[PDB]
Amino acid sequence: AQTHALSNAAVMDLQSRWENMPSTEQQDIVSKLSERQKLPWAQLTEPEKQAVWYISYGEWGPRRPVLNKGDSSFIAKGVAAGLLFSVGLFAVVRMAGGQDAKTMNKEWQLKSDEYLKSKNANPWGGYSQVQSK
Amino acid sequence: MVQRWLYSTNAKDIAVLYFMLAIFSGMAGTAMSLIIRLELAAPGSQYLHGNSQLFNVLVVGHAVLMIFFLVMPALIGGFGNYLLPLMIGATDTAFPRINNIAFWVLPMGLVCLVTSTLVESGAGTGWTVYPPLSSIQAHSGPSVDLAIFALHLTSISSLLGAINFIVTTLNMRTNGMTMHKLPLFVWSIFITAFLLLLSLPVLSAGITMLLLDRNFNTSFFEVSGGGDPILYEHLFWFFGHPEVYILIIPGFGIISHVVSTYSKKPVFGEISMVYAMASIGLLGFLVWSHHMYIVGLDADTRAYFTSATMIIAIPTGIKIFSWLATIHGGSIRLATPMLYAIAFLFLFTMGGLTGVALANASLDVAFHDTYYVVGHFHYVLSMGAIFSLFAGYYYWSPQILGLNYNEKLAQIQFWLIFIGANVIFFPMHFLGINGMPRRIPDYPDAFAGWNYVASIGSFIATLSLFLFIYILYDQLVNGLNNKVNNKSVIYNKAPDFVESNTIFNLNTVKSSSIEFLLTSPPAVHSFNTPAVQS
Amino acid sequence: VHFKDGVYENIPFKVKGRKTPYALSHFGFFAIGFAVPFVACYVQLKK
Amino acid sequence: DEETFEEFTARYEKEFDEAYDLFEVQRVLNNCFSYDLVPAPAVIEKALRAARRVNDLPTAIRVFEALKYKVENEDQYKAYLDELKDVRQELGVPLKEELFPS
Amino acid sequence: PVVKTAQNLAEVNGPETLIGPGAKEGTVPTDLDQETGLARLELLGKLEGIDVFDTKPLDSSRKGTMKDPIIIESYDDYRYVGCTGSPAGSHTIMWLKPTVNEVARCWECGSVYKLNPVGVP
Amino acid sequence: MTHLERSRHQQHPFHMVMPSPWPIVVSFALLSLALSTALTMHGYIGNMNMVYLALFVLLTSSILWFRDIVAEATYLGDHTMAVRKGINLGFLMFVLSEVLIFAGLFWAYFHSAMSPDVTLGACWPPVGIEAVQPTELPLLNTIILLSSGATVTYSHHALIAGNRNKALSGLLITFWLIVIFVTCQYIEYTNAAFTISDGVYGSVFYAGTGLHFLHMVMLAAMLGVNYWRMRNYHLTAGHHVGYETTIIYTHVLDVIWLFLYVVFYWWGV
Amino acid sequence: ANKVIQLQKIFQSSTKPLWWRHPRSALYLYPFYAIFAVAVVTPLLYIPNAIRGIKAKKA
Amino acid sequence: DVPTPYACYFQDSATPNQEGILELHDNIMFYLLVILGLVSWMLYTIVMTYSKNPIAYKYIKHGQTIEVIWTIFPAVILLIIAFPSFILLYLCDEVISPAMTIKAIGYQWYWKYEYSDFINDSGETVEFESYVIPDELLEEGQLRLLDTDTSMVVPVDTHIRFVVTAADVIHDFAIPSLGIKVDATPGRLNQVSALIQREGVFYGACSELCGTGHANMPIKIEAVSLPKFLEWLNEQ
Amino acid sequence: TIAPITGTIKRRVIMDIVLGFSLGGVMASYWWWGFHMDKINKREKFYAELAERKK
Ligand code: HEA
Ligand code: HEA
Ligand SMILES: CCCCCCCCCCCCCCCC(=O)OC[C@H](COP(=O)(O)OCCN)OC(=O)CCCCCCCCCCCCCCC
Ligand code: CUA
Ligand SMILES: [Cu+2]
Ligand SMILES: [Mg+2]
Ligand SMILES: [Zn+2]
Repeated sequence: AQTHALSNAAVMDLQSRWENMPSTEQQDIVSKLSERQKLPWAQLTEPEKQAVWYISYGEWGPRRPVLNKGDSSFIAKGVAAGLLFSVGLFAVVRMAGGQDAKTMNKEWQLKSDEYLKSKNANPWGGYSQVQSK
Repeated sequence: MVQRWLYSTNAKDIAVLYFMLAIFSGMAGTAMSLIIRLELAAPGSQYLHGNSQLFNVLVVGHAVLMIFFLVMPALIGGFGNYLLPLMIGATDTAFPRINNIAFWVLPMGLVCLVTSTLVESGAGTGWTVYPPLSSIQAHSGPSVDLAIFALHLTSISSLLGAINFIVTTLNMRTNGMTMHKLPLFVWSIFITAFLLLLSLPVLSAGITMLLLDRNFNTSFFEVSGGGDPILYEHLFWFFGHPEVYILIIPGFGIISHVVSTYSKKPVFGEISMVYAMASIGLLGFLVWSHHMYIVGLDADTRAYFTSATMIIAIPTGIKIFSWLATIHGGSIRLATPMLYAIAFLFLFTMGGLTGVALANASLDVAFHDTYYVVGHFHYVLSMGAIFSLFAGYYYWSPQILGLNYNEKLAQIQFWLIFIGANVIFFPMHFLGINGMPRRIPDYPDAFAGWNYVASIGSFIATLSLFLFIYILYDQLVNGLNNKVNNKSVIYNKAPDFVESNTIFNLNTVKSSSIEFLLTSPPAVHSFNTPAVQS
Repeated sequence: VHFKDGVYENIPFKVKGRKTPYALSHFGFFAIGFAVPFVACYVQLKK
Repeated sequence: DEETFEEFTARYEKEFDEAYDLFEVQRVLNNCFSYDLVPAPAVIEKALRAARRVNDLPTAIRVFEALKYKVENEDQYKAYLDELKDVRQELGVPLKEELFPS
Repeated sequence: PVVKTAQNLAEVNGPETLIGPGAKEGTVPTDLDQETGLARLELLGKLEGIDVFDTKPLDSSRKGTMKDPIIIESYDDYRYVGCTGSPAGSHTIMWLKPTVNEVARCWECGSVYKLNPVGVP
Repeated sequence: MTHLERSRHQQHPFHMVMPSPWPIVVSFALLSLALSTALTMHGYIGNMNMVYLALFVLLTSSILWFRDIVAEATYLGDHTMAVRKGINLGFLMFVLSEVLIFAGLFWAYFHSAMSPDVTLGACWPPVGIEAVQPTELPLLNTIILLSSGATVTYSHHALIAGNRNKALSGLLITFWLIVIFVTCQYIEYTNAAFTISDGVYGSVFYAGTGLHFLHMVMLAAMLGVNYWRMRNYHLTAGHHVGYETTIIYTHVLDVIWLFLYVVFYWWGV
Repeated sequence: ANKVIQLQKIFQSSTKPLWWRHPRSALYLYPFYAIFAVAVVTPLLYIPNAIRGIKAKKA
Repeated sequence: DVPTPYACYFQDSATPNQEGILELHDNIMFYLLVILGLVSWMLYTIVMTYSKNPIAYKYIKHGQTIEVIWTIFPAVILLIIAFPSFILLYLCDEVISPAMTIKAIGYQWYWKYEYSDFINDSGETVEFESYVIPDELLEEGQLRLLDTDTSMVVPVDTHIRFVVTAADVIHDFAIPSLGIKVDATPGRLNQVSALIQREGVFYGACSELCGTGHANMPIKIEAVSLPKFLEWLNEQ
Repeated sequence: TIAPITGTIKRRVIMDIVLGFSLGGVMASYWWWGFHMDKINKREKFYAELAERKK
């Protein structure tokens, strides 16, 4: 089966180099670990247990999540930059476009409020249309 | 490549061609929507120097484009002809030359539609092509003629697609697929093909009647001659509400097929789901009088039709609650198709509640042709078409094309179109609830604030579309690098909780249909051996 | 008739094999789609 | 059709004795935990015995990890843990809580 | 000289022997005479009882363990096979792709399918 | 059979049709027809020549399409049992679509005429209707359509019986008989009693009868090509599909003409 | 005539496209394609005169 | 009466029709907000719980009792919202013994009203059109696209039956303040009763497509008291 | 020894449904008893003052 132990240069701290290792060393280390597996499990060293757990149920390869550890920041900054860029582009085509109506004024709105006040329209709700500056 | 594509017969190439025409015409439809919101942004005709005829032309152009040339040839056309042969394990669809003529008669509809806009005057009538507005007196010039021919060519294409689909799924089920064991999207395409077959003849009849009145001096709807436009209103909405339920049915199918595989549990009661689809399909017919409660229908007629169009909210509610059961008790791997299905669920629920508030004939007297009907239908139609379309694209695109979209770009595309769609079609509920009429290029000088924030929301959604077509280029030229490096999501269904990694590596794809087991981009005529099922 | 399937031959345009860069065509297609209504409004305001 | 807890226990006892390769152990473990109940101490003891007879440690740690994520209260989790004490000390399966110090 | 006309089932060697003779000049063409190609082959199989294009569903009587794999006949190197469980209706329908070189496993009912090929290229 | 031979065939009954140009050619013909008639009916095309050219090229392209599917049916021979059932079901759904077109016209006429402005005096309404004596010109037409259906199923039972000299003569009888019916409808429309602007009743009557005329010339083309395929021995005793779609089309057009006849000349008067 | 058997042997003893095979069809096919080219190239030429407003003369 | 900017409701009611449909609409919106809060809470807690539930419960698919609950709860809530909708719809439809009508015909991009019961010179009824004010003919105080040259005058508190008909093209006589929106086809007329309850100016527009002259088509209804109404009718 | 822990998704689903109904009731009661009641009170106050000016 196997010798007395497995070296901590290969079996300890697998969790930052397993995805970088070549496939030959991957198959070799998992083969030596499965050869260790046949012993009663009170005799395996703790880096071997940590390594075989990182092989089976680790967050590498298939079990990688959808947003790898920094992507909520990227999507928030992207959505914020996109919304501010959309508001900026709409303001640019607002300034470079057609001229506005001659009745979104201040005094015209005030005198239309005077006309609606004299005609007493919208008694309990809001009749005031200033809504512009 | 003319032999592969122009003379084409196989289902996959025709479906890809359907999808490309769908993206092209949907781009044109959203540009028409952009100019609609641009002239609508400020009170007064700012951009279009007057010329309200151009505003009505762009309303009917946007309407006809994004119903008949984006959502129909997308959902029925592309995803239909790609998955309905494949999810049943058929080799290719039966009647394949009919399917090829269906697709290739669509862009002739597109050419005569853009010629209807380009030609002398312009069809200024709206997608409801109501006479006497579409008579020769209120509309000279062949523009209404060419747009009506576009509607006829799209009717021919959707009818041929529906009859091809119903025979292909009624005869070429593979070696175990009894009708109780059909996939859910297949049942949706079957139901909408049945509805298209039982609806589109009446549309072709009514539009031919309008053409006979318009060019051949007949009297069907013109009053000088005894006719009435109430007959066109009856025929066009007897088409039209089955048309929009036809737009919404494969959306339900694609959303169910996303949810039941990203929540890792089967759909709650597939028999109840397909009976709900059959019920909403058959009840889309008998509520066709809800579009003209204003017109002068009697007391018993309106009180029957409001009860029917409010009892149609029972099967849709069965579908929504079954979907919520399907997401409950799963493992919601929040990728982009699941995000699109979640926001489809919420937004379609909000739009359906707006519709059921609209449905009452005692309440339709203050909402018809306001912007409240615009809120309900742009919500339900835009969400349950565009969100379902994006869910289907991000759900099947590595399978049907064999490349990989960037993931973070897909999620920001979803968030941009969600916040844009919400902020554009929530104010139209208020603008309709305080009486802003439909189809106005210039408006009362009080509505400027909401009709300004709506034009902000249109710019947000168009930015989401430009991000989407950047994602398309990135998927098409970096799909292999996205497969290799950690950008995309390679394995769609995650490993389950006690499942190892080597076991998952030997059993990578756990689907409930065939096509996810098919190879990246699949072999040209697969199923050399017929695919057997227990 | 047998069609040579691969990873890029399921779409009717040559993506990698080309003599020009591809993004010009890939955005010119969507830009023609996006610019058809602008040409329509330009013609209608010309008339 | 419906089933009570005892017939469930008998079914997964027979299934956990009949699993042979590593794939069948993890398959019957997944179908043993995907229910509206956490399996019995007898089924978890048979799960550990079938994990030892298959010569694979980490599934016999994911058993306890899935038991923790399946139980509803950590008091009940310790009630399972102190009741499965002899089989865990016998096979020598380190718990995931005491494997990674953080 | 001329290739034959395949009077029976075990005689046809190629598509060229699916021709048949013709009706004389009077009575109508009988189906055995004028039908050609795959229709003629299907007609021969309809005559002698050999149902061509087997629509027989997947045998789901037993489980199909690893030591006794369910062997399925294919004419290509892969065959998409949908399983439901130990009865015909146990679990939700799940598709497996057994190939030539490896078996396919269920993950639900534990079935192991092995593709034996017909092949002979 | 042996496995080596069994691998050398299509392995599944459905038709794997070769690529063909008639989709895009029929589509461009349809585009040219719609664009040309929309230009011509608004005074942009003076001499009506392009509409006739596009109509002819669409007819020739559909004829070439039907020659290709007939050659694939009886010469290449990939028409199995399953494809026979499929093309039968497809034609049945197409006939349902055309029946629905005529039912849409019927419901239009019903909502026009069963609910007009009420009279309040004498009932049995019609005041304003098409002219007198619309009868006996359909009392020859209905009885020749009944005779058409009778001799069509007569020749069909002759064809399954195998006696060719009966079935060809019955086919020639029904072909010449319904084209005599088509010419009789044409001369009835030329020797008419009113025109299309005489109310909604006369307008929908002329529209329905023109669509029925077009479906009858399509039935005449189907009977002509079934006769040309019987004369050159394409039809068999058991594998006939063109005769089955032709007999079901003839019976459906028979019942639609009976419906139009009774509701326009007996009950709706 | 009864040319079904001979036509089956011809239609399966060919390499040409399916609509080209039996030897009467070339005289069918060439004055179809030329007429189709005319009927699809001419109405596209009548669109700029339509959008220019130039109607049909002498009517 | 006049649409408020940044509005979030209906306008101020002036008739039993508008307050009836307002009370009906809020009775509808109560149960619809119940359902929307239900679906939003269910969706939010479902994603925020089961996005991190790694053991997928894939053995739950029958649920017959929850299926009949989903069948029977929309039916009873639809009967609940169908009862007062039917009551108010059969309430507001009958023209319950009026005393005055006025024809409001709609010609192509301008309204024309005929007072159907009052004379002008000698056996001749009174009629006038209501053209929209062109924007170069405005004045500081008057509004764009809702003011007309001839403001239609209606007497307060008598059941008035508006009969509308089109002339050339389908229009829509639409005042949301008086709660009426009634289409006009050139074939047949359409009548609807109302009763204004306060003196006020209520605006409207043709709420149907009308060609290019569709926005600029206002309906200016001024409900004035009956001495002032008779004074305006004599001076008209 | 240990009670068989059965039916956690049943209790969780029924409490989630009753919490959804309680939240919908809170939101809709807020909507009704704020908005509809203030609008009705304002309208009846204005009609009461118009009737008092008429009397
Ligand atoms: C599915 C159809 C659809 C969709 C999505 C939309 C979406 C939009 N529509 Fe509209 N619209 C109609 C169909 C549609 N519309 C119809 C039928 C009418 C009736 C005409 C009438 O009432 O007379 C109408 C009317 C209508 C009005 C009512 C005004 C009036 O009374 O005239 C307005 C105003 O805002 C408008 C503009 C917009 C805008 C700014 C959007 C924005 O949402 C646009 C932004 C959308 C996107 C960014 C979607 C993403 C784009 C894609 C191309 C998807 C790609 C998908 C794949 C590749 C799979 N259209
Ligand atoms: C996308 C297609 C689509 C769908 C699915 C719907 C769905 C519904 N629609 Fe709509 N509608 C349109 C497209 C659609 N509609 C279009 C295009 C127009 C305008 C036509 C034009 O002018 O161009 C229109 C306009 C329209 C009218 C005509 C008004 C008018 O034009 O003036 C009516 C009236 O009945 C209506 C109501 C409804 C109702 C009650 C539903 C129901 O089916 C919705 C049911 C869903 C829910 C109710 C929410 C989900 C259910 C639950 C969460 C269960 C709990 C809820 C309850 C118990 C109520 N909508
Ligand atoms: C003139 C003689 C006859 C033609 C012979 C061709 C001449 C040979 C040399 C040129 C070869 C042409 C190809 C390369 C050059 C070229 O870019 O071409 C232009 C091609 C010609 O396409 P096509 O003609 O194949 O017809 C095809 C008819 N549509 O338009 C294009 O697609 C432009 C490219 C658009 C890119 C869109 C990207 C979005 C795709 C989304 C896919 C979604 C996945 C599916 C999901 C369901
Ligand atoms: Cu009059 Cu719109
Ligand atoms: Cu509808
Ligand atoms: Mg309307
Ligand atoms: Zn299985």
